[PDB]
Amino acid sequence: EVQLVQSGAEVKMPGESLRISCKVSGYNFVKFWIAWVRQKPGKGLEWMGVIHPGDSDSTYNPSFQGHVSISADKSINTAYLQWNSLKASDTAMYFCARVVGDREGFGYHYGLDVWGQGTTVTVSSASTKGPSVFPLAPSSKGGTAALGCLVKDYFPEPVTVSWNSGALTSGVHTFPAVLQSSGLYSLSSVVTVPSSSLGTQTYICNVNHKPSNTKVDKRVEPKSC
Amino acid sequence: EIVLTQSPGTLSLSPGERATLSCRASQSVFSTFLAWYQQKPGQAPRLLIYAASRRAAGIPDRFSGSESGTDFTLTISRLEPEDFAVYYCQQSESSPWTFGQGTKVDIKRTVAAPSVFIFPPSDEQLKSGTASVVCLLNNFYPREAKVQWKVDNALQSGNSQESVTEQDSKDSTYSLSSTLTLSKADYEKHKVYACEVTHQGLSSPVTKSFNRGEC
Repeated sequence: EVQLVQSGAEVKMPGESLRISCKVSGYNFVKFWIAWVRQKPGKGLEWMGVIHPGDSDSTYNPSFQGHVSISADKSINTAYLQWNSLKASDTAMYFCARVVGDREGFGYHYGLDVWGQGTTVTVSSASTKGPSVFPLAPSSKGGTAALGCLVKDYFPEPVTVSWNSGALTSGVHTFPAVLQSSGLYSLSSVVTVPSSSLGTQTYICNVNHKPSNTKVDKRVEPKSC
Repeated sequence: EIVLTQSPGTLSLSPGERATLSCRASQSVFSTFLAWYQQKPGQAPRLLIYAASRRAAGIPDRFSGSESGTDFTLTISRLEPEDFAVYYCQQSESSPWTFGQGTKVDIKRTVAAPSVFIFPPSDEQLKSGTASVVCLLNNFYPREAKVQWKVDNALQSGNSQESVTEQDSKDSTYSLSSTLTLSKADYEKHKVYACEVTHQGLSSPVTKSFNRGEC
C-alpha cells in the first residue's frame, strides 16, 4: 500500500523557523514527483510547488517562491516543506501528495493520486493560555429558550465543551473557534431548552482546555434584576 | 495563470439524486490534465477522476467526468450519504498548477427559519475592558443568512465575526453565531443593542434586541 506519513501538528511564533516532513512508503520514491498543497482554515486548496526526489531542483508556484523551500532526502524517502521565518499568515493545513503522469517521457502530470494526512501549522504571538468562560444568559422571553457559554481568549486549539456532565446533548451547538487578531481563540457553545425549565433545571457548561490543564464548570442562569 | 471557476458554489440535493458539478477554465486545458478531488471535513482530499473522465483506483462507477470545450463536468449519478462533501477541480497542464475554488454538495431539506437569540456581555467579562455581544441563529436551512448588528440604530461594520456549524446529522440544519466585539467604554456609551436577521424562511427580517442595564 502506498502511504505518505506527515509529521505532527506545529504551534509556532512569528519569526520562528520550521521544517515539516512527509515520509513515503510502498513505492520507489525517486520515480514520482511530490507536491505540497496549502489549505487555510475554512478555505480551498492552493498548489505550493513540486519536487522530483533526487534531482533536487524544486518548482514553485511564483506566489509561494522565496518564503518557503521544498526539498527531499531520497536516502530516507522523505520530502520537506521549510520556512526560515514564519508569519501568522502561514497558519494552515499542509498536505504532501504523490504526483502521477505518463510512462513515455512526455513530462505530463495528471494529478495527485495519494495524499498525506496533512500537518496543521498554527502561527501566533500567543503562549499557552487557558480560557475565560462567560455565561450567555437566557432572555426573559413556541416556548424555547437559548443559553450558552462564551469560551474566550485561549491558546492553542482545542477546547471541549459538554453540558450537565454529558447528560445534556439534544439541542447543543459548539461552534468552531475563530482566531482573534490578538492571536487567541474564541468560541461559543449553546443549547436550546424549554423556557419553562429556566430556574427549575440547573445548566452547567463543562469546559476543558487540555494544553493548559484548565477545567472550568460554569453555571448558566437567567440574570436577576 | 489558468483560472478554474467552479459552478455552482453549493448544490443542495437529496440521497438518490444526480449531482452535476462544473469547472470552467479561463483558457483551453487539454482533457489529460484536468482532475477532480473530493474532500470531507477533517480529511485530506481524495483523487476521483483524472484526465477529465477516468476514474481513479477504487472509485465507484456512480462518479463520471466529461468535457465540452473549456467546460468540464463531474457527475455523481445517484448520491450516497458519504458523497455530501466539497469537490475541487485541478489543472496540471501549465505552471502554476491551479485548483477551482470548490463546490459544496449539502443535504436538501425543507426551508427552516432560524430561531434568533441575543446575549448581552456578562458583568464578569466587563471587568476586563472588552464586551462581547452574541447573536445566535438556531437550526436553519438553507445556509444563506444575513446578520446585521445595530447599536443605537447605527448599522455596524468590521467589528463582528460569524461561525457556522456543519450540517446537523439528524435534522440537516445549520446554526450560526455572530459575535460583536466592543471595548467596555464603547459598550457603556450606547443603550440599544440589536441583531437583525434576514433568511428565506422569514416573511419579514427578525430583530432581537436588549437595552444595556435593563431586565
